[PDB]
This record gives sequence, C-alpha cells and structure tokens, in this order.
Amino acid sequence: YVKKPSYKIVPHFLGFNIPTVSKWIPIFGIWGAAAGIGALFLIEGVPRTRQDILSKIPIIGEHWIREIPASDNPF
Amino acid sequence: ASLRRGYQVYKEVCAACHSLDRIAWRNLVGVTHTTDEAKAFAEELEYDDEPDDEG
Repeated sequence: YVKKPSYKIVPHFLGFNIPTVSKWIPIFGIWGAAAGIGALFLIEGVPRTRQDILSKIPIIGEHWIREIPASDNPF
Repeated sequence: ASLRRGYQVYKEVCAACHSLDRIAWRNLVGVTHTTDEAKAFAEELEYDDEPDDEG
C-alpha cells in the first residue's frame, strides 16, 4: 500500500530548470558557431582579419596572402 | 596599351592647349605606367611648396 505519491521539486528559476536547459545546451553551441561564422564572414574584408586569422588557416590560408607588385602601387 | 599610347598623344599634342586637371600622377600607376615612370614624370616638374621660414 502506497500512502503518498513519490516526487521532488527540481530547482528552477524564471521558469527554467536544469533538465530543460541541458537539452538546449547543444543548440546554443550551434547558434554560437552560426554567429561566429557569420561575424567572421562579415569582417573577412578587414585586413587585420586576414593578417591575424584567415591567412593562418592551413592549406586554405594562402587565399588571403596577396601582395600588390611594387610597380603597381602608387602608395 | 592603347591607353598608354593615348597618354603620349595627350602629353605631346593636346597638353599644349588643354589641361587634364582631374588626373593626378598616382592615377596613371598600374593603368598606363609603373610607379617609377609616374614618379619620374612628377619629379621633372616644379610645384608650389609651403612658404619658407621668412614666409
């Protein structure tokens, strides 16, 4: 015979609890990647982005190593 | 190559009467001339400097 139902209250805040949030942790990850890729793509033209990030990527990085010949540069 | 030849016609014929005031020497560079050729054209001319120390 059962006298009482068996349960606990899980900690919660602003209507979030850890079981639920834990399911969304990976989604925040992917959105973070999406925002990272997007941001980097937006500033791909900035010379510092190329110098410090993009030209350092292996294989692919040579796409961003481009020199103007000294004969063709007024400045 | 036609642009470069056309500059030479400008310089030897038209420039006696006609100005080309919107064009700077740097504009020729990498279009018709190398940096060195264009610098040489510029360096042959005299331009007004800032006044000296006695003004």
